[PDB]
Amino acid sequence: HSFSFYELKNVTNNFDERPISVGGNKMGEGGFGVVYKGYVNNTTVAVKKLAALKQQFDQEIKVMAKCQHENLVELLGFSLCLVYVYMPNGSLLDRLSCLDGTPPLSWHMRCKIAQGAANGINFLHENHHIHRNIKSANILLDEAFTAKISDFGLATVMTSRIVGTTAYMAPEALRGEITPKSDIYSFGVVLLEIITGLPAVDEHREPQLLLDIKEEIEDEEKTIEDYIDKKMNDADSTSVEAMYSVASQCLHEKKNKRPDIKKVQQLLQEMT
Amino acid sequence: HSFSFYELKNVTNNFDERPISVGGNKMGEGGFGVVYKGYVNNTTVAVKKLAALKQQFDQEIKVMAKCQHENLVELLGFSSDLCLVYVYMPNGSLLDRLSCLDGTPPLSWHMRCKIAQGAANGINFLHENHHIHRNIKSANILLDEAFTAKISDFVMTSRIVGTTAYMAPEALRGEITPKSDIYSFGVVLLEIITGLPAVDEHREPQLLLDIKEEIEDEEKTIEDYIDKKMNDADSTSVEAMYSVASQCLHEKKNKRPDIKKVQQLLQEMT
Repeated sequence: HSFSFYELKNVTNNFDERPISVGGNKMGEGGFGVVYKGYVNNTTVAVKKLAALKQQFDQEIKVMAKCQHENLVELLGFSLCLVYVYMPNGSLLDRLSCLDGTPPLSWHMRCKIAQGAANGINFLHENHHIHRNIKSANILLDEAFTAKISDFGLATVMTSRIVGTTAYMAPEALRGEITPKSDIYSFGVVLLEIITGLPAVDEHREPQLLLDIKEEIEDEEKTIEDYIDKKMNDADSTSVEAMYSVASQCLHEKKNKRPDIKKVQQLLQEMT
Repeated sequence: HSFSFYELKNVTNNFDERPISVGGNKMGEGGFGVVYKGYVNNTTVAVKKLAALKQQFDQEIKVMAKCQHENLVELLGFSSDLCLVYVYMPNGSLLDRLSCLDGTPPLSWHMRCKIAQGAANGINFLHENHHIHRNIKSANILLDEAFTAKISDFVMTSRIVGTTAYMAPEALRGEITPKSDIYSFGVVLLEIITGLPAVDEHREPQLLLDIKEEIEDEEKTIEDYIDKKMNDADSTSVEAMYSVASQCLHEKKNKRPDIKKVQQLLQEMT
């Protein structure tokens, strides 16, 4: 679908730069532009106005055209601007950290979100795309807390342009390779966030990278039990250990030793 | 020791920016400056003129005053009118010698082993004095007239720019630690074995450290990669050094040996 630039301008209050916290329309910065909350028809939408180009714009639509799935953020249209289905519950990162005082997600709900995110990655890989920025801040949650993968801004093959969020990036990705195996790795870090409720990096924490508690648990210096988010009351040890096992396998340093997204799906389905 | 800026200017030919190989005095660019060949007082010297602070100029002179060792490049003095003066290493870098730059003969296997040892010693001295080098690579390993190894020059969405070829994964993430120095040294051992450069944009694989995966997966053997420009490499000792290299190149920083263990394994090897 195609929107008028006039409409977008106004339904977002001329791109009001103030945070929604204050009553403005500014929802975030990312995906190479700024994201404003807007109202089209009687439905709320997310409006990205591009900033640091046109290649990025055409490319983002080309990838959106092939990839629509239940667990991916649906591109509604365009206008220079882009328009998405609005997800009222924000990022998985926000919810895990209970930002703004929202209630901690239950284990059952966390499990659903992990299955959802994985089905949406499985759809990307089936259709031969790579996301390259799988991280909890890019997993959105709609009104039902369905996982919706977002910010397709970055979606043997090498690249001179190495990019991603380094706390989530696989070692071959860090070196510049481009392969679906790296998405799996990043998803491993996302699972660790879900199990623990801890951010992927914490300057003031030992270890600073969440992905490093994997070694701590292998060397038996720690246990999964030690790291399980305490902000829930329904997380039985069997299914928690089941999900940690998946995370562990995603986090293998040798890309070929990693599960493909489909056995990731199978393992999280078996989890419940 | 301390120098005159103009005597330094004089003996470097007005700091002739042209490279040595066409008759200038520029040897390289590094350590936040340009390095020139100079001569004075019956001493050939290397001069690094800092370019765009003085705390840092005085901060290295601290580091250098402490760290004097047979396998570290020695600081001879300084000028503040900004220049650091070093001992000149007439056989240039390990990289140059591995690549037989300018027609120089290949280094034998036996010599390569000595150099590997010498570098591990210099790295050991650094880590014992709680120093992270951050830039172990074969172009930073100089060779003196006797081919003694002299070590020298010591998270939202983003893109990396750092020279991936030598850097460990945790270092690319931003961690700063001596276990990274070890990983880089592993790449250097692979250079010593293969004669190959760490990265080659027109090679499969581009990064040298990837042959470790090729070998583990039994798609290749370390023999297939042995520098053919040697006639004294016995497979037993080569396989020994390769094993040291493989361990340094461990993907998780805590499974790698510390520099003391690298010294031992390298010693047993001869």
